[PDB]
Amino acid sequence: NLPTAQEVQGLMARYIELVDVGDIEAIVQMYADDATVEDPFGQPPIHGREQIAAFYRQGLGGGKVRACLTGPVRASHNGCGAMPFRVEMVWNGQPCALDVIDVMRFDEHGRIQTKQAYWSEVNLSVR
Amino acid sequence: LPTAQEVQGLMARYIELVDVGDIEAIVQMYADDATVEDPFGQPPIHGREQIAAFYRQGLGGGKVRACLTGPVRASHNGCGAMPFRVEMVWNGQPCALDVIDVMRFDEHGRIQTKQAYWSEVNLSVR
Ligand SMILES: C[C@]12CCc3c(ccc4cc(O)ccc34)[C@@H]1CCC2=O
Ligand SMILES: C[C@]12CCc3c(ccc4cc(O)ccc34)[C@@H]1CCC2=O
Repeated sequence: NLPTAQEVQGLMARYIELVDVGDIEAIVQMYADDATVEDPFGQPPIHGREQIAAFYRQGLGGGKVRACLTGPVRASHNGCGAMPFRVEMVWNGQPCALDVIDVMRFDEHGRIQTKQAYWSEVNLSVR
Repeated sequence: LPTAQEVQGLMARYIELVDVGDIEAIVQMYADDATVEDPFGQPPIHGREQIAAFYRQGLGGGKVRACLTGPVRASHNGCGAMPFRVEMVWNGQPCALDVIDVMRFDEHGRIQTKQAYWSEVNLSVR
């Protein structure tokens, strides 16, 4: 069914846990088959599980990425939510952190129909 | 179109105005045809008087407080998203509400759309 607000919080928290462990195929299964991803928001959307899988493989497949919520998931009553988090990876061969906000809309099957990831280089820190 | 750094400044200024409760200054931040969806999932509000009435009803008691809970996330196409918390008293129960605002600005630096993500799951009693 279309996720309630509590169900949205649970799904978006699970998504972060899958990012953190690097489980590309489980992430892709969270998306609807024809989902759209804009990441970073402002760039051309990518469409569909094949393209989304390739995107997450390029992003997470090389060198350790960690991710964690930095505050609660904010959920709506129409199957949408937004969440703040941080990702830690390597940049310039050194540890770096990136602050992100993800906005997601879910479909009536509980799958991610759209994701917009808000971030730019103003959100990238080091040291 | 505001740069990502300008977006950070503007969205943080918006929170500052909400926290002091200056309705007129908040409304002046919006573009002529702006839309407000707050909470996201509700029908959009159009119109300067309508946006002013909305902030009057929300903040008109002077006691609402608001602070960023993390940095503004800003794009290169004049949009941004920010996490914050609002504190207020609801029929005698002191409460706090976690919110994320997503904003799109125009080429004059004014808010064209605001979408406020929150619901009752984000409400707490302090
Ligand atoms: C891909 C990324 C790691 C993961 C990640 C980045 C940016 C936005 C994201 C949004 C997500 O919903 C999940 C993961 C990321 C990073 C940007 C650079 C980088 O290394
Ligand atoms: C209106 C409100 C106070 C302020 C506020 C609420 C919800 C979303 C907001 C979004 C904003 O960008 C600025 C202020 C609010 C509150 C919900 C209940 C309440 O008292």
